Amino acid sequence: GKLQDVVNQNAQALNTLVKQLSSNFGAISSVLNDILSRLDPPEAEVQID
Amino acid sequence: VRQIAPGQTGKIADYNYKLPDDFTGCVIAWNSNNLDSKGNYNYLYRLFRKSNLKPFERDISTEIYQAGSTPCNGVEGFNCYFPLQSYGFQPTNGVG
Amino acid sequence: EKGIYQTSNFRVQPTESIVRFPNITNLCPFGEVFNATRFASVYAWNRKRISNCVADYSVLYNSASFSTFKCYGVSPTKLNDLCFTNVYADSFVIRGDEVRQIAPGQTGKIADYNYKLPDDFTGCVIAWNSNNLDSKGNYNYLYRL
Amino acid sequence: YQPYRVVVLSFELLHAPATVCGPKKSTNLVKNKCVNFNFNGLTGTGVLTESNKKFLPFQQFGRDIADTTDAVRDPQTLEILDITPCSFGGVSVITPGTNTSNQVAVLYQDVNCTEVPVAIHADQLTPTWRVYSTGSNVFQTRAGCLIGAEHVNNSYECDIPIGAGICASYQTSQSIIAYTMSLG
Amino acid sequence: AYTNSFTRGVYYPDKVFRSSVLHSTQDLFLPFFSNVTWFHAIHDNPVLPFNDGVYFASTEKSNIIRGWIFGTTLDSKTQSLLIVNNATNVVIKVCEFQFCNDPFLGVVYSSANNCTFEYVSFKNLREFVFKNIDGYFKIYSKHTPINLVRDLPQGFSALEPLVDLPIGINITRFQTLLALHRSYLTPAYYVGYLQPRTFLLKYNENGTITDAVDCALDPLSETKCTLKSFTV
Ligand SMILES: *[C@@H]1O[C@H](CO)[C@@H](O)[C@H](O)[C@H]1NC(C)=O
Ligand SMILES: *[C@@H]1O[C@H](CO)[C@@H](O)[C@H](O)[C@H]1NC(C)=O
Ligand SMILES: *[C@@H]1O[C@H](CO)[C@@H](O)[C@H](O)[C@H]1NC(C)=O
Ligand SMILES: *[C@@H]1O[C@H](CO)[C@@H](O)[C@H](O)[C@H]1NC(C)=O
Ligand SMILES: *[C@@H]1O[C@H](CO)[C@@H](O)[C@H](O)[C@H]1NC(C)=O
Ligand SMILES: *[C@@H]1O[C@H](CO)[C@@H](O)[C@H](O)[C@H]1NC(C)=O
Repeated sequence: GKLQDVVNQNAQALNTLVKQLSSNFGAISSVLNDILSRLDPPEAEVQID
Repeated sequence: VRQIAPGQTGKIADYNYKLPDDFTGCVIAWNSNNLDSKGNYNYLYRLFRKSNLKPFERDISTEIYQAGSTPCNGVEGFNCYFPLQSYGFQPTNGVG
Repeated sequence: EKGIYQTSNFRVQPTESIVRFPNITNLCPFGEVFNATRFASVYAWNRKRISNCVADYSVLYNSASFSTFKCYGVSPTKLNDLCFTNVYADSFVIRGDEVRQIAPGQTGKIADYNYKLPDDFTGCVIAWNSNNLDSKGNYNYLYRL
Repeated sequence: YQPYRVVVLSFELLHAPATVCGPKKSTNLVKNKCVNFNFNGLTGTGVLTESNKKFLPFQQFGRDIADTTDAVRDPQTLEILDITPCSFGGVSVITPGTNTSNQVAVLYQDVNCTEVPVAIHADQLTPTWRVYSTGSNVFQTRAGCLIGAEHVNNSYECDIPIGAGICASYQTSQSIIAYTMSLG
Repeated sequence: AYTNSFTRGVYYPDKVFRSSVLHSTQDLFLPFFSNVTWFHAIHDNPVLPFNDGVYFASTEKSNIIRGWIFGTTLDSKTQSLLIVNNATNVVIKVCEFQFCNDPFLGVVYSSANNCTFEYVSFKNLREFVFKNIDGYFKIYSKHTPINLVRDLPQGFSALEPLVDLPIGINITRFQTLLALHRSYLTPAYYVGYLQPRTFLLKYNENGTITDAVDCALDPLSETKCTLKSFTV
């Protein structure tokens, strides 16, 4: 069980990192092309930031 | 006057005067219905262009616009356009 | 010094830019409206329900029967992007020299009975030129001055 | 005295559900190569491949445990394609140290050595870089594709580690070699 | 005039295929072991509300239920909605119907003008999830056999997305339409309502919702929701 916990802790941390790409953090979308297909880069710049 | 700004659209901003998005300067404007009106038919502007301007580029070319798919030459006929039309300025008109 | 050093990254670049979409298959009744055999006046109106209708605008422009096109809200090149709700069309009859008198804020001949309009109604114009069917008893139309 | 007639097109928008507009015409689909793709609005970059997955006729695309799109249905031929990423990796340079020599070898992590002169843009590079993209010194490790080193059958101690049992060193003209390491 | 559901009434919340995946969703669902009304027409069609969704289920013998009238005011002033099946096809027409006080079908009734658009497509149990969000109108359904006496069963089957509609009206109330032999004009079916919940759906090999857990049913189901697993 001590060897299994190192495998489980490392695999859980990598799943949290990939699922964090579906957050928008306050922007209008989490998809980077949908900001670049409905805004112009004066204030599409402030949503990518 | 709202088209003289960084990153604006409209036929003054797409086809006549394109400010860059990283601009450093000032834009100054004032109403001149004292002198510029009476109409006047030498204050022109462009309506048609095959691709948008880059920042700080002007263009003088009276090429007739390929707006019909079949070509025309020299003479404005069907779907042929002279790109420069004028402003109809008259002091009875409302502001705007 | 001696070692191994991770310096760059590499990446295979794309070659094509393919586009897939459903079959353009919901065609619209464009045939019994302006290729018909009976037209209207300003006295008579038809309010038509143009909906569940996704068909093209190019033959409305790129044909050899419609004369004049000048249009502010859109360029004819991209008819594909903008998609409209509540599409309305009504037919009329107007004499010859009243071409340029329907415009944003227009004060010509026909501004008071052909309903003068600002640019709240954005859209282009389509100008079919009849030369045989209108020629010679067809005085059925109505107008008020 | 012409029966003239023009019709103005309709009023304002962002107003109701299904609309009235033009066609969305399609390009032919191409497989096994890295492409940009648009399937009904879902945009990406990857390699398409016919899949051994079959799903329910109202489902359009597939997702996995971390919500990555990994399958798609073509909206004309109702076929199920796979999506894999285009090839990426690191570029590592093996040097014996500048105060000893100036010859290097390059490892390309997680590629075959036939996919290398398109992974890097070798025709768009300096001619001094095209030495390290093809040739006779080509070795396929589990660490990737090593290029610029001579694969010998001796076994020595590890000097510069590469991975999965393979090391490299500066040995006797002189060259850079690649060997399985000896345990003792 | 009241029974419970057990696990009845879960549907596919999107068009995404998944396999060997437990997935967590936050949509409008019918809560597990809730209170659903019971209307039997044996000797009963009132003007029930449409709050933010309606579950419907109605088992039959000889095809008596026809369809549903939706709308807001029911006065032939606001836009109304309608569905009628004929054993020929389906008709969904969005007119401004002149309404009566018993809109059955005869062994018929249509006062439709100023319309908008139109579309043409015991051993029974027939489920229906209606919904009107963001100006759309969605319908989910499934028909399935039974082996019981009269009650809603305790099996598991998930409902498919039948047809989405571009309606764009405001909707408040609804009413069903079923027929009877004699025409009585005066001048059997369950109803449950949907709430916002959080569910944990289990997808099998070929990709079908096989099990679900209501994450606010009881404290043991909150542990399954936190661990994202069916065994603790
Ligand atoms: C779309 O049209 C093509 C014709 O090339 C046909 O093969 C395909 O089955 C159609 N898809 C439909 C109707 O969904
Ligand atoms: C490299 O070697 C040279 C002589 O071989 C020596 O003068 C120089 O200092 C060395 N470089 C460093 C960084 O020590
Ligand atoms: C390298 O090429 C061989 C061909 O013999 C192929 O079988 C193998 O899958 C390739 N390895 C890769 C692409 O990693
Ligand atoms: C190692 O042995 C293999 C066996 O096939 C041989 O082909 C290869 O050339 C040898 N390499 C060296 C440099 O000894
Ligand atoms: C549901 O039905 C039961 C029947 O035993 C009844 O006692 C109860 O009051 C009803 N309502 C709720 C909220 O449980
Ligand atoms: C899923 O599909 C496979 C092959 O189509 C079949 O063998 C299996 O019985 C199906 N059902 C399951 C896994 O419940």
